[PDB]
Amino acid sequence: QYPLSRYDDRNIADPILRAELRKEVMLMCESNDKNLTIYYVLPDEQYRPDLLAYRMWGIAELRWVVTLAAGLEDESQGMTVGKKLKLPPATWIREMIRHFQYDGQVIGTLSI
Amino acid sequence: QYPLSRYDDRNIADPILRAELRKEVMLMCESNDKNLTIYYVLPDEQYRPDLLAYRMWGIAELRWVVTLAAGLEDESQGMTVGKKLKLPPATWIREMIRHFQYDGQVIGTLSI
Amino acid sequence: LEIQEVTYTVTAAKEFLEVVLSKALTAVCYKLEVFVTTDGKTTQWSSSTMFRLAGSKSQVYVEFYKPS
Amino acid sequence: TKTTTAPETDSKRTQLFLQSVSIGQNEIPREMIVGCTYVEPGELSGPQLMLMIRDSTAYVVNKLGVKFGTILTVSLGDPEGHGGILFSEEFFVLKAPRKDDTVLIYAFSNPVRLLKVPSTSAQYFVDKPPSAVVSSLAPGLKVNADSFRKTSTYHLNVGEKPTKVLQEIARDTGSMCWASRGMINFKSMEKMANAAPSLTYESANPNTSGFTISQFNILNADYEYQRRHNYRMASYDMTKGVVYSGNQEDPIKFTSNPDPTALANYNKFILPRLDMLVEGNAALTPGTTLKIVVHNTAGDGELDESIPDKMIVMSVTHFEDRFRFVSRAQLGVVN
Amino acid sequence: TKTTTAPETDSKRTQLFLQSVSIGQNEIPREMIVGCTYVEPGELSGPQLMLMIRDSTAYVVNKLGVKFGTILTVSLGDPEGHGGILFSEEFFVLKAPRKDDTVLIYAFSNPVRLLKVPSTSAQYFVDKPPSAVVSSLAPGLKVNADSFRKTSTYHLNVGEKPTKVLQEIARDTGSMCWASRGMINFKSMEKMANAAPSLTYESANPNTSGFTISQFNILNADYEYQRRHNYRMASYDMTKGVVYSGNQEDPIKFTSNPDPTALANYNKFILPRLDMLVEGNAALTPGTTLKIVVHNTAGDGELDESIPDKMIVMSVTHFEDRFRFVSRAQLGVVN
Amino acid sequence: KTTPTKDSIRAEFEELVEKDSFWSKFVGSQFVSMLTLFITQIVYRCFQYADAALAEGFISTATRRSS
Amino acid sequence: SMGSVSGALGTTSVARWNSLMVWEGGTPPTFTLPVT
Amino acid sequence: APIAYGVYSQADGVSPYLKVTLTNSQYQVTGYISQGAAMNMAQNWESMGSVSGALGTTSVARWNSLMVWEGGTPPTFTLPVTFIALNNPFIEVSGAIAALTAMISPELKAANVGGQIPERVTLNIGRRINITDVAIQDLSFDLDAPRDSNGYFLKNTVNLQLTGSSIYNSSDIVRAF
Amino acid sequence: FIALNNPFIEVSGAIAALTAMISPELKAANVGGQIPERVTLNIGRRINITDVAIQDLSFDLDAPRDSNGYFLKNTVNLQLTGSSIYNSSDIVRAF
Repeated sequence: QYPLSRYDDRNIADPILRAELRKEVMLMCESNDKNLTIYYVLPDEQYRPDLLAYRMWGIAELRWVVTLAAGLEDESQGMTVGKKLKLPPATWIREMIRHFQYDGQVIGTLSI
Repeated sequence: QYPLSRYDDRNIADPILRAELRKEVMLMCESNDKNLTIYYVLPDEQYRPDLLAYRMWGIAELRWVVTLAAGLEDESQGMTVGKKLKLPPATWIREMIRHFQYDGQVIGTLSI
Repeated sequence: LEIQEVTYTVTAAKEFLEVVLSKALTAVCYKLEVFVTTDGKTTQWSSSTMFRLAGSKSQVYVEFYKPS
Repeated sequence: TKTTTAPETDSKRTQLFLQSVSIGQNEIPREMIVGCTYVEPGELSGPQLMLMIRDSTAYVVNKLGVKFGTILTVSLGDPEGHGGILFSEEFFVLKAPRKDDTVLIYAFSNPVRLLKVPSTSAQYFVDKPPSAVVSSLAPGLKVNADSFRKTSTYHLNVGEKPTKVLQEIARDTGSMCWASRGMINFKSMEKMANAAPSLTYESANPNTSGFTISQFNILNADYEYQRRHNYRMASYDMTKGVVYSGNQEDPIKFTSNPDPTALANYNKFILPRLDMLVEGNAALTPGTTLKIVVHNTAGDGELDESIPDKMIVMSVTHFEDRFRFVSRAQLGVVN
Repeated sequence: TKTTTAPETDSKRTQLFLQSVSIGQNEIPREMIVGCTYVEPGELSGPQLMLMIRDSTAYVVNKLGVKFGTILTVSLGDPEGHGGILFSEEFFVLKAPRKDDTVLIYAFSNPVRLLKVPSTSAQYFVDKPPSAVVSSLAPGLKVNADSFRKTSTYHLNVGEKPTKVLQEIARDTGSMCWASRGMINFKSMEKMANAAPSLTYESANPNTSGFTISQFNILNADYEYQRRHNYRMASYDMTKGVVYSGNQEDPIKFTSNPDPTALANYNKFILPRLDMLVEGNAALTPGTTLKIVVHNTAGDGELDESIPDKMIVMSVTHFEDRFRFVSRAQLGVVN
Repeated sequence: KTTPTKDSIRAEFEELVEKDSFWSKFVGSQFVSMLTLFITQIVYRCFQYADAALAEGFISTATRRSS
Repeated sequence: SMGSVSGALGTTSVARWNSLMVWEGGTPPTFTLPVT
Repeated sequence: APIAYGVYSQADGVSPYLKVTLTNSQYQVTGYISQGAAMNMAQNWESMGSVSGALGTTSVARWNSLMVWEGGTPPTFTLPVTFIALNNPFIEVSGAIAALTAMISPELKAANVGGQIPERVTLNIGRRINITDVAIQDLSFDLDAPRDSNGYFLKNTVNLQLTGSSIYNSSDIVRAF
Repeated sequence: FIALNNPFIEVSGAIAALTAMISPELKAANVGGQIPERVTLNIGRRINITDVAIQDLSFDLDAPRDSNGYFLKNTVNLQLTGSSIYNSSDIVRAF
């Protein structure tokens, strides 16, 4: 068998239900919390989000976060050199993927 | 009672049912797998497959494998000196013998 | 009569692709029917004696009995 | 009302097996926990947990109020080790004594705790399919079943646990039960014997492509478990007379249900064979089938034929101390 | 068919207690056995055995196939030590786990194993003498009895061991049972109190002509065993009414058999007094009467009057390791 | 499989390769792994592009202000 | 350490193999360096 | 054919009676004898006995009046070998240490189970004491020895502990001399 | 030991003899012969003990050697013990 990493957003099989997780991640990446890191796109990371993911977190499967935060749809378009990005830690995104993968409910849902 | 070594092909009592195990061994010996060993027939091993079986594996009861791979029905027929042989490891042979002794089904059978 | 099924997927074209049932299932057997499903369409494949008059498009198969 | 909130960004630390423990929306610092023992059994005895927490300042019991009825939110997983799985469960605390500036917390899984409560009033299911009974008794778990055939009648008296009826259903259907990770499982015994393995465990082989066993125990006492099931069942039916089932050369034993299908499955079980200790795999759950290869470490490297090729997992115990993560399993074969 | 063959001439070695072990006509090398424990109890619980065999090459269980149903031929004796006796017996293996390159074999004596099998069908003996019942239940042992007087009725139900009926016969006759060395023994309790001793055991005497005790235990708890037998028996008989037996100042207790001879012997037993450990005597079997003399080792060499002069052996345990041969016994007095 | 990992594509190549004189020799080797990874990159790009565009198509499920 | 007894021996090969010393484990190399 | 090392040659003028050789299927190491070599053996003679059970049939059954035998050990050795270079430092001093270090280690990548155990050597002290199947247990050497201009040792000293593989009988141990 | 006339008889044979006396004989048929044999010790001419057991032995390997390879001098360290607890009257007889 060939499993998937716990950091992959593909863990949610429906491309429409992944919109909640993507929205939450992007909303976090535009906020100003105290646990955020500031990273500039180096001249050699214009076409390679994998290199940025490896240099920032040490995990290479988080390239979808880097693609999402830059505002792109494909990896074939180059990012602008010198764009400021803010990235959250890996544990948060990992539990966020798990949340929508399992609970799926929206943050703030009222239950009895 | 005289116990038969666990590496003997006589472990299957029917000469017709042993044909499937022999076919599997011969099919493996002719493949191009990555954990086979290449052995050339030396001038003093022309009539003695037991010496080759002892020199390669360290077990003398594996002479039937050498006779099979070389392409002879009789042990008194001399092998061609310098013939290239490919021979598998011993644990694989033991596992195949156990499977065909205690289960006796074709490798690609479908069960429910 | 009771009905039970088993399925096998194809990874590549092996040019004969023999499929063998288990000993217990062959012990209790009355009929055999073969279906092939490709891009959402499924059809029966008829049997033939050897391959006597079919070629290059006919959907046929041949039954055989192993020594076991 | 209960609100679903997002995880906090202050938890940047990754651990081996135990990731975080919380009481409501407040977190117990993880460095204070020095022990952890998680047990997944092969019957309806539910997953268990036990935490040893160092408390010298009198904080866990005094100011947090940990006693009977406290609900813990525990995140267990191993996203980097041998098996990259991750899940969250809720636990219910039964007792927590304090000794030597330390607290030992004994917890039970909440969905199964609700199934281990004595009944205030009696419920009878007359001529109901087993699926309805299972759904009505445990309405909070997903049902995974493949061995339901007929319909029958079940009774739950006053003071009896609902788990008794589920175990009776399992015995009548001939399946294996265990509730873990949000599911309740019924799996037939005849189909388990024909299942292909998923993992490979080897000993005395350092060039293996699978994992490795460090310690193992061989049990040769097969009579100890077969002694209790060596009987010929008999029962009384008002329209047929006396109904027998089983062998012909065994002593007779009387039961009450005169159902031939239930009588036939009365003597099916799994025979334990081997116990082994490995290096912390979090993917080992009951119901798993493994391939085991054991080599000898002296003489001439002979394979041990006394251990069968394919085995089923029956019980799993995971254990983490402050330095190492270990797992223990019990393996068995279907009779 | 089974053939009786002569012993081989390749066994030139003499040992202390365990002489040789064989499985059929093949011999396990004796130097591989590192433990041995042989137990002869004073009731019908049969002689037991336990062997610890060092197996690092995986030979005993793997290639010889030792599991439930293996019959061992064991030669036990001591032809040179304190007691020059020698005999051969057959044992039946129940289980044999393997741990740490070692195998522990648990065995039971075959003639008694056949007596400890649950009955597939019920047998009733109506108005039969006890000798016929004993011969029919155990047709493979020699009968040694002196306390059979009358005739009565006995019942053996489905699932019950044949040993239960023999124990009931012993209780009704007032005798002591033990099956050892190819015989089954019934010996009356009243005649045992008047038997002359055969051996002499002394302590703190280095000029003794007998043997010597190295360690001994004094038990003063005579109420612990007399508590259960302090009752006045009563039962119902359809032609006599209520039948009493026993003392007059004790509480009443009901049984079922209204037989005056059986009622009279209901409260007879042997009271244990002393446990001792000696230097490996192989002539000590249950039923033996010994003379015991104990001197004190300080003060003024006063004799201990709290130990009676004549005692009976109740249980015997023999034990051999790789360096020393030891025996342990439990001694008692008839009430 | 709908979700292509490197292992799945390498396994597909290995399954297709066998029973050939030339290719079966190099089943386990560095070159095959590098080639398979280099090819998997395009498949990953196409699948993720389709998913992202489908998600961002609607207003209700759009993740960016510009869309 | 201690050898053994109740035996010696005149099937046979396996008995001797058990008697032979056993290999139990090892230790990685260590150093003691007084730098200056 | 094993590979030679150490001071095996006769260019130095020392008799073979003052040299120790360790031989196995891969390497052969030769060195001198220093001032602290020795050979050791031991037996164990003896709790369960008491004063009240003594006396003022074989002698083995009476363990309360006589002494009993429990076991013994195989012969042990402590050899502080010495090497000194005279012609080529690598094959004499800097190669022997590596050879010994290889002989003490296991080989876990071999196919058979018996090939993974550290191998056993043959010990021959001078020309008159020869023992087979000797297992190497400990080893040590110093790191402040004089160095050559190329960085190889010009002298060294190795301390070894060796043990037997079985308990010897009275008739067999005489043959070793 | 120190050799004066014949090294093999005086220095190199004594060590082999002692190494023979210390070890058991496990190929023997009877049980009493399997335990190592006991020795008679006589210290000078005035102290005699019977049935002593040797429990340790040692000797040097850096001793002077002969042109044929035999020892010319050596030293053996021995540890000996009695085989029973002596009585007051018995132990005086040893002197």
